[PDB]
Parts: sequence; structure tokens; C-alpha cells
Amino acid sequence: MVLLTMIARVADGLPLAASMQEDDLQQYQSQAKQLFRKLNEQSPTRCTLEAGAMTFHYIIEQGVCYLVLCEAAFPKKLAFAYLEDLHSEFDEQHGKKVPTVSRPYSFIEFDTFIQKTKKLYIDSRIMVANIEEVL
Amino acid sequence: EGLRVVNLLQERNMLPSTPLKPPVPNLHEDIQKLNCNPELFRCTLTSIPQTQALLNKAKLPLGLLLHPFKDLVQLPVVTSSTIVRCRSCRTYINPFVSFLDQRRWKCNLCYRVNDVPEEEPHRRPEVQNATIEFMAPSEYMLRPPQPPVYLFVFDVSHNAVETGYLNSVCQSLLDNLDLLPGNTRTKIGFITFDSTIHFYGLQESLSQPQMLIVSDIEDVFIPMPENLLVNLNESKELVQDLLKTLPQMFTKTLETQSALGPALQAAFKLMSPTGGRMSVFQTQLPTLGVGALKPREEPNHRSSAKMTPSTDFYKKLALDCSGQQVAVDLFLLSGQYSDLASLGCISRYSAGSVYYYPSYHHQHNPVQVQKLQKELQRYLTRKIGFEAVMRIRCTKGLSIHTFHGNFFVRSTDLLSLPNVNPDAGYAVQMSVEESLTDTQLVSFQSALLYTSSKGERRIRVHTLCLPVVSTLNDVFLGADVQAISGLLANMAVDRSMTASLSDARDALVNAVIDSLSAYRSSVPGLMVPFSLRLFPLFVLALLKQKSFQTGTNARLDERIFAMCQVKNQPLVYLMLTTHPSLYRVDNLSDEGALNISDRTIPQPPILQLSVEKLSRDGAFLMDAGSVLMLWVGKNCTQNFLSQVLGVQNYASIPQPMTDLPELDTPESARIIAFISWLREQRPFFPILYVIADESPMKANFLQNMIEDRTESALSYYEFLLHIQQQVNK
Amino acid sequence: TYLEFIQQNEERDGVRFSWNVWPSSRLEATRMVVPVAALFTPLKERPDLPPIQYEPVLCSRTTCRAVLNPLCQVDYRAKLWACNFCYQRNQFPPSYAGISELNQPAELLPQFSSIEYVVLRGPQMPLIFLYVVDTCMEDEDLQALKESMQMSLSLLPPTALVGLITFGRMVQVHELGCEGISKSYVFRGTKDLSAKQLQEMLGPSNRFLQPVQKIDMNLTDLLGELQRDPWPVPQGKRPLRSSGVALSIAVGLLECTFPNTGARIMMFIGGPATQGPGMVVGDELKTPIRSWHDIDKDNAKYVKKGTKHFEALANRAATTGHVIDIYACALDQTGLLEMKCCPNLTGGYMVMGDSFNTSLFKQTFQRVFTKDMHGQFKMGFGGTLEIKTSREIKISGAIGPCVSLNSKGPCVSENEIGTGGTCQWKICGLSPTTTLAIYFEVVGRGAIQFVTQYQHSSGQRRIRVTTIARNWADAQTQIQNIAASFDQEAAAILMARLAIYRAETEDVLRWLDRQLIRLCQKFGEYHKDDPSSFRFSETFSLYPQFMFHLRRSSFLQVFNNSPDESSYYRHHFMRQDLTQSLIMIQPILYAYSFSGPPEPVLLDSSSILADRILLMDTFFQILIYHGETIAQWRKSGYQDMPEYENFRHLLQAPVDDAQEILHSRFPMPRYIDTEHGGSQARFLLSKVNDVSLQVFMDHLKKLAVSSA
Ligand SMILES: [Zn+2]
Ligand SMILES: [Zn+2]
Repeated sequence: MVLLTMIARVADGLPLAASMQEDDLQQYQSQAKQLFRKLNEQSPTRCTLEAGAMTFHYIIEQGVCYLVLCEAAFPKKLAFAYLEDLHSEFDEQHGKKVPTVSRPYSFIEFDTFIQKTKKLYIDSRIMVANIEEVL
Repeated sequence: EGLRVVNLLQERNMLPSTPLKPPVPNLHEDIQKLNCNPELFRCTLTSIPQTQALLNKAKLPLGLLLHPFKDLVQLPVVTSSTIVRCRSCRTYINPFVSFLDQRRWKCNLCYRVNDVPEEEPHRRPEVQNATIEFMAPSEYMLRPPQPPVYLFVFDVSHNAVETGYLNSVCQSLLDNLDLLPGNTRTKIGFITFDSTIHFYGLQESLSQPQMLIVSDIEDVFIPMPENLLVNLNESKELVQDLLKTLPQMFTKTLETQSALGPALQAAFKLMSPTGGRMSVFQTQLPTLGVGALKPREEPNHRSSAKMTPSTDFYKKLALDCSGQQVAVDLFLLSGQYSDLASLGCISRYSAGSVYYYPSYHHQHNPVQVQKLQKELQRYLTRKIGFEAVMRIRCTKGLSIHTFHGNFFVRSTDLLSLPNVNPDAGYAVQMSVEESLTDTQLVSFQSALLYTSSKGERRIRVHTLCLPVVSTLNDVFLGADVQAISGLLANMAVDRSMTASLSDARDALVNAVIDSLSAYRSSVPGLMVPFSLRLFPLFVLALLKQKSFQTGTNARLDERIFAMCQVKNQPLVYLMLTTHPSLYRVDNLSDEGALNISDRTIPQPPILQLSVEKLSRDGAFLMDAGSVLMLWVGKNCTQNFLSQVLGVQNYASIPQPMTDLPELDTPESARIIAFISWLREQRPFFPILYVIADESPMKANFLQNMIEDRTESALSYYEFLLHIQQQVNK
Repeated sequence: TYLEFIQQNEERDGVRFSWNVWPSSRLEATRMVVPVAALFTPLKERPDLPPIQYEPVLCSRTTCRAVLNPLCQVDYRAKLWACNFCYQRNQFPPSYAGISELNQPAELLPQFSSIEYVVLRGPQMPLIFLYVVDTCMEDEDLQALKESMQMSLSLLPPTALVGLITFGRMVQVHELGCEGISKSYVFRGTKDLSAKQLQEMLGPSNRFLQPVQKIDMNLTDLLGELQRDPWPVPQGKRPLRSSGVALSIAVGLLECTFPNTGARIMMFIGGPATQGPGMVVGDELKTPIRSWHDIDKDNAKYVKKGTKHFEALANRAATTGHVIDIYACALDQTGLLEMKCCPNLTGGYMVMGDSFNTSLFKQTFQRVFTKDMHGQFKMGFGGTLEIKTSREIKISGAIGPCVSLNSKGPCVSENEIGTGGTCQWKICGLSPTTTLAIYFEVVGRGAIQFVTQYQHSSGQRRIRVTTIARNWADAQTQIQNIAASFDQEAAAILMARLAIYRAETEDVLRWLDRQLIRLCQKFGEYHKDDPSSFRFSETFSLYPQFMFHLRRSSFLQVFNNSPDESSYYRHHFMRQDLTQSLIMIQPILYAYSFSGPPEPVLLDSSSILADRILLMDTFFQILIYHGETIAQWRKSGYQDMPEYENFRHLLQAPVDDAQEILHSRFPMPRYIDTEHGGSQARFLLSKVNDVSLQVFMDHLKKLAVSSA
């Protein structure tokens, strides 16, 4: 029922696209940048991470991590279902160009698709671990 | 050139006929060739005093004038995966570094040796260009690159409707809707306000744009979580329909009170989550709600120097907008006193800019209509940077202690620039905290980190190197009279608010007295060095500019806006306004620059600002930077009236003549060529007005004759006589 | 005969008295077990009623001012009439100078004891309908509400003014008629606003209340594309719905624009108010909305302050003269308990359902706008009911949809009952079915005059005058003459309204029991200490059975119902006439079998024959029960066979005998088709049967023959 979305290249943690709306974000995106650095070729394929009252869901495909942040009370099953909608569209449009870029947020214009498919979520109409362990 | 000494009472014709060039610092040939462009970054003293004692003896201010975001012709951009910085002070790698071990470079600012990374290092683009732009890595941003957001806030009170400004503003937005800087992520929004706040929803789902009115003035809020700041590209058609509608929605309104304060609080709440550029259009004194301002009696010519805001509201609000990366640009189109001394704070501390159109009216004032037209064109189409930050570093021993310009200074002298516009000029005062005994060169480097309209984090860097001298004469030999006048103009504005207008004027006069008195005590008449031969002239021009004049008919908002221009315009346009260029344009010659292939562009001699240079037999053009006035003599030639003006006699020239006609005469083909050469040297298109004849109620051309006398200001020769009496006391 | 008397006086005067012969002595007047009271319907329709376009004759005594009526003594020779209330002699008006004996004024004919006048003097004000729409509901329920809204707009007279207020988290006051911009005023649904404030913040017809004849095109496009409240509802939480603030702005808008004229504030809600003043429940789904169980244990801290907010608006609306409807359709409760005062103090409607997207609501809603044979609505506005009585009669008070005007007089009794201390009441909304309960007190014949001034839906200002008279009890046969005039049906309902009024503003059954025993001890025949000897006359024998069903009904035993259902049931009972009220207390039961035509049976489980088809009529639902062998040969699919067509006459006789009244009753009753073993047969088993009527009667007779 609230938001934080990030897409990063798993190899070096290079950000690709993100979506953030406030009206906090300082501490919560900092640990998303910390997890993006800890991911490697050995990381779990799909995982769920709990930060006390909040909750992380991420998937990794084609060396691209699709992380979402959200408080704990949100249905985990549907959170992955939306990251499936993100990974599919990204792989279609710029999946051919993600091992080529080097600048941060090279696909920041993908943000126009992240907020629209998430309003199709925020509205009604796998591993378990704690984040303080992975970091 | 010349180490020569000038007596300003015998010459009296000391101004050259060629444009003033910034003084080349006395540096080695291989070091000056790499120095940054002087119009981007310059110093009042090209020869830096070695000690603070030496700087105090010269009685001249030490400081920098910079134009960091100016439009460039060629800008090298390096996309290096890493960026090289001195590990102790983070100064960027610059041309004025020295490599020692071919693996170690010696930063020119803090004297700590650093190691170059494994990534001929001396002639990489970062050491061959003082002006350079970088691609910032991910750690140089606190959030994803923000989208470009443009929120326009319109006053639509009864007085605002009468001025008819909304028609041009909406028409200008329509014409330049595809030219606003940005990508597909461009956001746009609209707020109108009278006694209440009106939001506008833009949904492709419904036939019309929605109008949501918030009437709770003492507790504003956002009426809708969406469709207020819309993506311009996907709802382009509905934004266009609203712009075509707004000018006709309040034609018969009777709302006379304006709730500007609450409207800005609502506007701030709207773009608070993202940031962007807020364009505020106000036409009268705000009188309803928070930020209400009391009326004030306007001065007259008999009132002595006798400035400050009435409330801190618009300052506190600007500081809130700064923290959310919101810059507020204030367009004041008022016909009566609006207390700009308080409203202007909304732009000063949000790194915006103030635009003023005194007594704007769509029919009665054709000058302001065409000035708003061209100023909106530049405003809406010029490049822009968002959530920007600027820091200025100098070599150890030099300390910045005062900043000038539209921004907010934070801890460790960090300049917050919510927006950075390419027409903003900044100034800095510095002193010698510790003597520069060991060093012969010093450097000044400004770094401008911003988010471009395309969503990529950029760092624009300028580096300036200067020599260090240890005698009084060498400090004078490297003085930049224009940069000194500019820094002095900014200091006087702060003094006028800290103390009064008379104190600011005394400080401007004393700056010439004390400086030349110190020079006289270092060497019968008024003797000045060659670098300061124009110092009394320009300071006299400062004291007759609209910012600091006395026995004038100037009003409060006029003077305040003149000071806003002093604190925000680059130096080059402060000089053109303060001391305009004067040319005879009734007989132009082939002595110019017939080099641009098929264009002459004559080079008439620059005349001094005295009516004694005029003549009733010709027509002369004056370049005041923002406007070009062509005074035509009553007894002008028959050739000039018909071949360049298209008129058979002096009495048939139209009273409001907005431009010269492009007649087919080599005289008209002439005069259109030199005017076209001056205009493309500038950002805001300067309109030209040739309606100034004998008595067309437009004779402000004569007040720019700052060397003549009046019953309220000294002439130039009297000013020199006044100075000499104090240098030899 | 005294039964023909009851029916003929209810049809002519719209009045049903508990006693039609009144006590002539102070001892019997105070020893009156059931009070002398009347079920009075002010605007009861009539087959042969002619509008009388002239000002009503008024007694020329400053205090009296009674209307000329068929009980006055007239002298056609002296052009003089004597008032029957104060005996003041009055000169006939110059307009009556030529009235004759052969041709009398209609006001003096006994057939026109109830008469209506038309006062045409001032410019008529149009009707006003302010829609207050909740947008916190699924699009299926929102679009269905939108559809039935545009239907109501199609029925309104063109001159009628309409406004639209949508709300959810915020509340929007729409200014219709705007071009190219469609503007509205948005307010925080968390702060209550006074009428003076709303007038300042907003700036015959207004910008917000416009003639539907010139803005219905703009409204049908706004209403057509009204969408759900845009604010996201987080998981596990209710929508933020500001129903209390939305109402106070709807009230405040009409208070400062069209006060003292007819107008309906129609609020459509799809859930409880979860924010601002009027809050009913918090916004967390894990804590349920208050139940009667929660109310008793004080586990409901919102209902007390939530009620005070809405009864503040109710008294503000009733003082201004406006009526408030509530159309609540939601799967859960909605807050009728706290909001009931708004349609109760005014004459407003209360409609309840599971969803606006049901045939039940959509037909219930279009029943609001039924017209007569002149094409004009069956609603009246701004009613002022003044009652004048003889020197003996004093008014205790009124139970029903009204508000006291607090006008003191010599006919005002000190013993107040319900809305008392006055002889004038304001009824902001009434239909031909609105029924008040006025309670009297005695301190030849006695006369009472009901004068109802109201605004007709056509804009005419009308005055309905009803003058009745009942014989004083001749003292040589005092208790006997009074006993024969007892109206057991009216008394039971009049006593029911007393019990409900005390319960809804609190033991009630103890008072109901003691009055039943006292009535048995005064008007029953028996020897002491022999319960087998107790008998009631034909005038009283049905009263105990009515009390038996009353003390077990959902009106007094509120558990097993949600607090909103109890308010809904009591709302409709305090307004209905005698016929429908008896149906509420004691449902009517008809039987359908091969052995004879349909016929009424007793409400007892000895009538739930397997062989029969039952037709139960509770006022709120129409049920058709199918017995054991009945459900069996229906499940056999044997109706479709052609040689049993008497078959089809049986299973569709109650269905046909249901549709004719399933369309006349304003709150369309729920329809049921259940059999034995079905889960919906519970409604029949619970209304059927201390323990039972047999056991109840034995205990009543055991106590009626013992100590008084
Ligand atoms: Zn360094
Ligand atoms: Zn009388």
C-alpha cells in the first residue's frame, strides 16, 4: 500500500531505473543500495527480506535485479507478481542494452511505466531472511 | 598597455572607442593559454595580494565574479568511470596542477601530493581544459534524477485580469510547449489564485480539465493525489486546451484581494515531493492571508535616502522551497506598489530570479508587452538544471567570507541551487586568512553539480589561476575596474539593507577616495593608475543607476528590482545597463568587421555618456544591454528620415515605434547589420525603441548621460573635483 | 356500530383515537390506563376532495383564532356564527355576506370536517434537491447509484433546483454550469464548518443550486463520469469517508442560500463514516463496527459523540426547514444509529440495503418520486402543525417525525410526553402516509382542531384543517360508555410508540406489562383469584395478543439485530399509519393449498402444514414458504408437466398475491422464496408462536385476578 522500486545491474550495483514518491526514504534506499552491492553470482534467485515493519522483495534475471520496498503488512504473493510485470517489460525494451551502459540511471525514462503498473497494484480494484543479516 | 599614470582632470576623454577587454593576468604564456574564459570566471584583482595587510592598504575589494552556467559554444565532456580529486580537499584535477613523478600530481589548492590512478596523463582532457563537465557517478546524488517539473501560478484577481498578461503568458506557453527543457518525464501543472486557490486536474478520461478550488486560506492542502502535476507528453492535448481557456475564465471577475501567501504554500506542497520550477505571476500587493503586506507611500524627488522586507514570510517559504529542490521565479507585473522588497525574497533564497514589468497593460503599455514576450521566450526555452549544488574552492590561505547571488548558503559554505539557470551571475568576497609567502600562484575552482533536463547528473567545473604579488603597485597593475565595480555594486546593495541607502552611497564614494588616496601615498592633480582610470566614472555611473540614485522620481519596486538585477545578473550586463555604450548611427562607415562573409557590421567609435557628445543634426543609438534606444535629432538629415526610418519628416515618425523598418536602402541595410551584431551577443533579445525624439515622453535616454549635471546629481568633472579634494586632504 | 365509526372517521379525518368516548370526571381521567391519544395522518389522500381557494375563516378572538368548521353554531339570519371552542360570536366576512341555508360554505358541511385551503398570495418557491454522493464504493455500486440518480433527475419538475456534493476523503461542492472547466470547491473532510463560514468561503438560483431545466445537460455528463474517490485505500483499512462533514456542508449550503423553504438533502452512502466529526468506526478492518453487544459493554467510544454531531445537524436542518434522506447500501453496517436523528427529527426517508446495484434499492428509490394524477410529487415540505383543543383537553406531546416549535398556550399540558411543551410542531417532510401520535389529557362533546400549513410539491402554500368531536362520557354509565369506544388496534400502536420512545431514549417491558394488567383489571370481567374466569369483551380481546407480539418484536428486543437494523425498523414504525403498523408488530399470514382458496391463518407453528403454501407479510419482507410435501413435488420438477395445471395455480398464487403490495409499500419489502430445510425459513419460525401465547395468556389471567 506504499512504494519504493529500484532496478539495478547485479554485477556492479549500477542503478538503471527507480520510482519514488513521498508526499523515511533516506535510510530505506541506502540499504537498497547496500543490498545491490552484496548481490553476486551466488545470491538467491528470488528472496524476501524483512526490515522490522517493512519488507523487501526482489528478483534477479539477466543479471538485473528488480527490488521493491514495502511495509510488512503487504501481500507478498502479489508483490512478486508485479515485479514479473516489470522484468518482462524491461527485458523487452532494454534487456539488449543492459550489459552495455555505464552511466547511472541510463533508463530513467522507464519510470513512466513503473508508477502506472503499480497503481494497478496499490489498489485492490522464494527465501525468508532478515535484512540485518545480509548486510 | 602601459605602466603609465593618468591625470583624470586633464584627459577627461579617457574612455576608449573600442570595447573594454578583461585584463590578462600577468602569467606565463603556457599557463594563461589554459586559463578559463574571463566572462565565466573573473577576479577583481588579477594579481593577488600576498598578505591581508597588502590587501587592506589598497582599499580595494578582493572577490570573484562568476557565470557558471552560461551557454557555451564548445564544452568538453569526459565520461571517465572514475573522477580524480585531491584526497584531502577534493579539488578536481585541473590544468594548473603539476605532475612530479609522472604517477603523482600536485594539487594546486591544498599542497597535498596525490597519486594518479591507472585509468601521458598530463594532456588528458581534464588537464587541457579549465572549463570541463563531468558525468557524476551514483554517489553524487541523494535520489534518482528528478524529472523536470514546471508549475505555473497565476494571479487572476480583478487587477490581474485588467492587465491582460495571462493572454501572452498562455500564448507563449502554447508556442514553446514542445521546447521546454525535458524528456518524456516532463511534468507540468497550473494554479490560479484570487481570494482562494484553484488547482487544475488534467485527465484524458473526461472532456474538460477540472478546477478544484481550495478556499480554506489558513490551511491549504492538495485536493487530489494525481492529475495535478501531469506528464506533459501524454496529456499534451488537454494542457493545450487549458492554456487556450484560462485567459477567458475570469473576464468578469470582481475579486480585488490576492492571497499570494496561501497560494505559494499550496504550490510548495504540490511540487514538494519532486521539486521543479515554480513560475509565479503576481500583479498587485498581496493582502489576504499569510504573507499579507501593508501598503506604503512611494517616495518623491525631495525625499532623502531615508529597502528592507516587511516580513520574513517569503524568506522562510523560500528556505522551505530550497530544501525540496524548488526554485521560485517571480514575475511582478504591478501597476502599483507591491512591496517587492518582501516578495523578492521568494526568489532570492530559492535560487530563482525576479522579473519586473512596471504597469503592465495589454493595450496601454506596448513596451512591457514585447518585453514580457521576449523574456518569456528566453525563460521557457533556455537550458535548466535541477536540484543543483555549487561549491567554490580556493588555494589554502584564501577564504571566501561573503556570497552574492540567488541561492541559499548552508553549512561549510555549500550553495544550494534548486534550479540553476544559464543567465544567473554570482559574486564572492574573499580575504587572505594566512599569508601566501610560499606560493607564487593561486587557484579558484567552482564545481556545479546538477541534474540536466534529460535526467543525468552533471558536474560543470571552472578553474582560474592567478599570480601572487607582494607590492602595492603590482596589486593596482592587475586591477579589474569592471569586476571591482560589480563587486562594489553587490556590496552596496547589502549595505543599503543592513544600514541605509545613504550609507551604501557613501561606501561607493569612499571606495574611490580611499583607494586613490592609498595610491597617491604610494607615488598636483588626481593621479590614478592606468587600470583605475575608469574607476571614478563607473562608480559615478553606479550612483546614478536606478539602484542608488537619490533625487529621482524612482519608486520602491523600481529601485528594489534594480538591486535584484545587481545581485543576479552577470557582470557584463551590469556594465551595459550602468554605463551604456553610445554610438553615432546617422552615417556609418566601412571601418568595422566586414569578415563574416556577407555582412558589414561597422565599428563606430564608442562615445562617452554626455549630452555634449550629442548633436541635433544626427541620430545616435544607445546600447543599455536590455534595450536599444535610438535618439533622433530634431534637425536630422533628410537621408536618415526616409532611407532608414521610411518617413518624410521629423514630425511623422510614429510615437510608439517598436522597431526600425527593414527598408531596401544600403543605409537601412547598414543600420540593421550593426544592430544585429550587438543583439546576438546576448540572451534576452533586446528590443529597440526609436521613438525618442524631442518630447515624446520617453526621454530616459538623457538620464543615461551619467557625465552631465542635474539639480540632484554631480557631473563627471564635478565628481572628479569632489574626489581630488579628498585624496589630497 | 362502533367499528363502522372507526373506519369512516379514519377515512374522512385521517385519525384513529384510542378512545372515542372521553372521561367527563377528573377521577376517571387520571385513572386512564391507556391515554386518550390519536394516530393522526395530516395529508391522507381522498377520492373526492376539492381544493378550497380562499383564506380560512378565523375566530375573531385573539387567543382562539380557530378555523370555521362544521361544529360551529351559525345564524344565517344575523350573518353570525358562534365558535365551538371559545363561544366568541363572529361577524361573517364580507365575502360570506350572501351565503344561504340552501347553499352553505363547504367548510360548514360535515363531509368537509377535514378540508384543505389554497393560500395564493406570495410568489411560489421552487423545489430543491441536493444530492450528496459518496464515492467510496466499488464501481458496480457507484455506476448503479449513478444510474438511479439520473433517473430521479428525469422526474424532477424543470423549475426545480439541484445541487451535487460528492465526497470521500475530501468533500466537493460542485458549481454546475461552468464551461470548459467543470469546477468544484474542495474541503477537508476532517474539519466541521458552520453555515456562516461556508457562506464566506463560497462567495432565484445559486451557482451551486440551479434549475434542472437549464443545467440537466451539464449534470448528466458530470454524474455520468463521476468516478471513485481517488485516494488509495491501504490493505486492511477502510476507505476514508467523511460522511459527517459532507452532511454539515450540505446543511450549511442550504441554510445560507434557501432557508425557510422546501428542500431535500439526499445523502447516498456506501459505508460508515471513518473520519472527521460524525465518525462511526475507526479505519482498521480488524476492529469491527459496534454491535448492540458492544454498546452494552461500552466497547464503542464513537457512537456517543457521533450521535451528538448528527443531532446537531438534525436540529439545524429542522430549524431551517429542510429535510434529510439517507440511502445506505453496504455489505456491513453504515452508521444509521448515530445518523437516525437527521431523517427522524425531519420527515426524511431512511433506506437500507446491501447494495445500490439491486432491484430492491432501485425500485425503492423511484418510489420516492411517485406522482399523483396531476403529475406532481407526493411530498410536502415545511409543515407547521398547530392543534387547538377545547377547554378540557390539554396536549401532552407528539411521538413521530416532528420538532417542537415550543409555542406555549393554555392547551399545553404540564405532563410532557415525547415532543411536548407545545401546541405547534414543525414537520419538514411529509407524505400522504406520514402519521403522528398526539397524546391528550382531560383537565356534551369535546373538539380538537388540527391545522397543517405546508408547501405542496407544486409550490402552492396549503392549509389542511381537521376538526373532530367525541362524546363526553355520560356519568351515569361512565366506564361502560367509554369501554365500548375503545379502539384496540389504535391503542396498541399508540402504546407501542410510547414504549419505543422510552427505549430509544432510555425497563420498558415492565411498564408495558403493568399497563396490560391494569387494563385487564379495569375493563375485564372476572372473579378474584380464579384465572379461568377472566374474559375480555370484543372491544379488548385482541389487545393482549398485540402486546404479546410487541414485547417480542425487534422494536423492543434489539439483540439479534445490528444497531442500524433496529434504528431502521423503529424509523419506519414511528411514521406509518395503523394498518401498516399492525403488520409490523403482528405479521399477517395467509395459507395456500388445494383444499380451499387463500385465507388468513394464525401466527403459530400449527399452521406450517407440509401440505400448504404460506404467505407471510411482515412490513419489511414478503415470504412464501414451501412445506415438506410441497417442496418435494416442486423439487420433482412436476409443475412443468401439462396434466397438473392446478399445480401451477398453487405455486404462483402467493407470488401473484405478493406483487400487488410488493409495489405499493414505499420501502419495498425483501422477497423470499424458501422451503423447509432452507436457511431462509428462519424468518418464519422466529415470528411464529414469556414462552408462547397460550402460556402468556395464562400468566396474564393469573395476575389480572390477583392483587391490583
Ligand atoms: Zn587538494
Ligand atoms: Zn373561538
